[PDB]
Amino acid sequence: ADLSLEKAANVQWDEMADITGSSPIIEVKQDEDGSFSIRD
Amino acid sequence: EGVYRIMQSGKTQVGVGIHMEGVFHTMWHVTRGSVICHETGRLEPSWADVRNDMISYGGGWRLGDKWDKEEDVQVLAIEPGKNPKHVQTKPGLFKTLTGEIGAVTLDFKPGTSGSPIINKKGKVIGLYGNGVVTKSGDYVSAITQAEREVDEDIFRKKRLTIMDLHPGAGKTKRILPSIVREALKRRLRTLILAPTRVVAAEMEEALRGLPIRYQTPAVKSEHTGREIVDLMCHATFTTRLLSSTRVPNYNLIVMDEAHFTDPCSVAARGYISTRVEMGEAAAIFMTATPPGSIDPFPQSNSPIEDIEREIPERSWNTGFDWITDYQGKTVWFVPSIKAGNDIANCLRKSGKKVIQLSRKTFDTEYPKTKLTDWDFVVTTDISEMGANFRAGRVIDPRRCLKPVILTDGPERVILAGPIPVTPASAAQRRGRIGRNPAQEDDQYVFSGDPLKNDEDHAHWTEAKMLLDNIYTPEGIIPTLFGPEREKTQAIDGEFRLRGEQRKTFVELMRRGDLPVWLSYKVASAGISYKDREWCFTGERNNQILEENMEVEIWTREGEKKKLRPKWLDARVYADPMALKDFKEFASGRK
Repeated sequence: ADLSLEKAANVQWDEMADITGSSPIIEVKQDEDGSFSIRD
Repeated sequence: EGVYRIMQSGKTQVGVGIHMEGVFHTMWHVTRGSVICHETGRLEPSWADVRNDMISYGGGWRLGDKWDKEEDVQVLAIEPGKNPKHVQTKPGLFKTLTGEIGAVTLDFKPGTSGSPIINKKGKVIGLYGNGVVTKSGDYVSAITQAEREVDEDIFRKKRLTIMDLHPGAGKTKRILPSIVREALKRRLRTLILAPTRVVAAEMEEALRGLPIRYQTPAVKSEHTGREIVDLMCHATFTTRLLSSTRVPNYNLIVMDEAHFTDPCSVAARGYISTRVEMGEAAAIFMTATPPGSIDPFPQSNSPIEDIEREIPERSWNTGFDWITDYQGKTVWFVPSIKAGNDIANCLRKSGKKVIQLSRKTFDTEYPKTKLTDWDFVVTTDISEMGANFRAGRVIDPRRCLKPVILTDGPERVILAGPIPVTPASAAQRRGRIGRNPAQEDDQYVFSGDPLKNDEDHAHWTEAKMLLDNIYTPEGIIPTLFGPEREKTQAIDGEFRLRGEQRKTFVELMRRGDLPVWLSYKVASAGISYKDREWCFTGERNNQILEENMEVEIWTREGEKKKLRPKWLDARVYADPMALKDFKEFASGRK
């Protein structure tokens, strides 16, 4: 059973929210197997 | 609309999806192919991509925009037990060899994957829920996102439209009901032609709410002034053309799986094309492999892995481990019922669940392929016609049997083969898969190359026999459909019978269960239907063999005589069932 009746919100933008920093350059090998990974 | 959560010793969510643009959007790891329970039916995955981890339920995708290089993308955070908490961020970049795509680093706990991310202002810009953990960096998640009703002229008279519809392009579920709807809005006498009864049933299910009347071949004609659409099989339509002067002059005829090489179907296409030329109807031929196509590897909506290797013709012992090691469901196409049995037994020896299919056992063995779970489905070419399976692999030796009318000496129909199939046949066998997306691409395992030239096929001549035996306002002669016209050199109307011979010819096929060629040979000789003496007065070489012994039949009167027909058709003793029926006929039982 995989019901998805629980809907919390919509597609509402909110610039009164919290901010978290990052923006790094990460070496990533994309596999058709599944997800991402690091190099070497 | 909005954004909903996907929930599963209790109730707990495993991910989040977007219910917008009339579609539900998630990722593979969240659902792995399933169903969603709402009043709006059940959501089923129409498209997926494991390389990018995405799944679109019931149509789509969609959505679909893209974030600016220096855009402050904000992520919605609907999590199990928590409220939606927006978080604005300055996204990064995950460099890959296919290309670099942005990646946000936000700490969120398992089960919240698939939550929307937003552009600077307004619509949705992508989905969040996939990334990689760094040994140095705390976390990161890649901004994942992928790229990316019918004409009114299709109803115009004196026009035949061929709709190359791949399954599933929503032909049965979306397209056909739309065509029937528009047909009903335009007050058109609509006819729907299905290859088999089960397909007609699927149409009935897909056309719920519409005035649809199923037509049985036990009825020569049917009429009501209640503005209704007729739904019947090809052969029903043909026999009705052969048995009733009260045929409706339909102004819109739609034939599904219009690639069917069955004589009834070919003749049907001939008559329909003829009516179109007469400007009294508009036709729609729906088929993934139209008569003007020679592509064994067409494009599907799900990825298909085309594998070529050696395939067993008979029972095997060793070497073919790849067959049994496959742990999914498989559809194996055999040239004949004999080979089918020989394969099925060898498969069951390995402990596999095998269901066999053929023409005369289709209506009773095909539903078994849906209710019960199985391992293998061994089938003749009958499954090239709208047969839908929940499998992942198709084994196709690309070999078949072909009825051929030997004219060298006394005319006789043989079953030449096993002979390589037509490219269209191969495409249709391959078309059984590549329908519903899975993490493992559907495998089409094949062998040998298809052969184009099938102009010695008996079904063309038989179709010609069926066509010119149909009454029509003169001077108009029912000729074969355009593309199929060049496959016979038979002069038009050279198979025309008169009166009682024609009636006998129809009854031999409808009540005698005899092939078209055999029925024509018996009818055009002046033999009555109940006269069965011709089944015994044949040449010494026309002796029929059953399990390596000469068949002997007790006649209707009560006399034993060897089964030795005046005209030999290989199709009446190909398989035990056909031979049983023909033995029932020769005894004067039916």
